[PDB]
Amino acid sequence: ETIELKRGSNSVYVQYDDIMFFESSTKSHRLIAHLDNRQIEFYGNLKELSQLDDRFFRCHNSFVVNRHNIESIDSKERIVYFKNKEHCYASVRNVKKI
Repeated sequence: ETIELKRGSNSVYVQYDDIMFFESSTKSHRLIAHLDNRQIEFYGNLKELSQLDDRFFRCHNSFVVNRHNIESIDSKERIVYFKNKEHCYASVRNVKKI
């Protein structure tokens, strides 16, 4: 369950469940892997990442979440909470499918 996060000159290798979620941001050309203790930018695409494993799920245009690290979901406000206290958002379309 190892994923290579290509950073540029170097890669970081982490386990699937080290990842809370992946984020696309308009402020970077790189995606952001939200790990338990820090964020790491890397080159990738959300669609491909969602296909690596059933636990990964595209819940928003900007986010692919790791279901194994979800603590709770507020379906009304569409907020997804992770074990490390980070959150992301879910679209109306996908919130109930997470």
